[PDB]
Amino acid sequence: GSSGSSGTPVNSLEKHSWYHGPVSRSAAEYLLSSLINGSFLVRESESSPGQLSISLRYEGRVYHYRINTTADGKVYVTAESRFSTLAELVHHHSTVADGLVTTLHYPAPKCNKSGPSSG
Repeated sequence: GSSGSSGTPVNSLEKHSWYHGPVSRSAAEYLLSSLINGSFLVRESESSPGQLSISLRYEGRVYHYRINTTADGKVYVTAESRFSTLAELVHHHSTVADGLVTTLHYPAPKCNKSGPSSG
């Protein structure tokens, strides 16, 4: 038996299931171990200013995808095409790998769409 979940007053900007705010490189790899061989999460580094990365576990391996940046300010991890924003990067890919190791299907567990209010 294991229970533990209560609402907090503190405000947060981590809605997306895959998005897990700032997470230590290790934290990602480890946490992944607590999931199937088809989970993908998005961690964020502290040192570097706004440094995201998509690390999905597969066949006992963690594929890192350092999101690139264009002159303007777009994100896209591939050499076939480009994307406007991140949401589209993961959304579009979710359907087809288009280069990635696999198709982002399971971003994060206990995925919640409707939650409490906060601002």
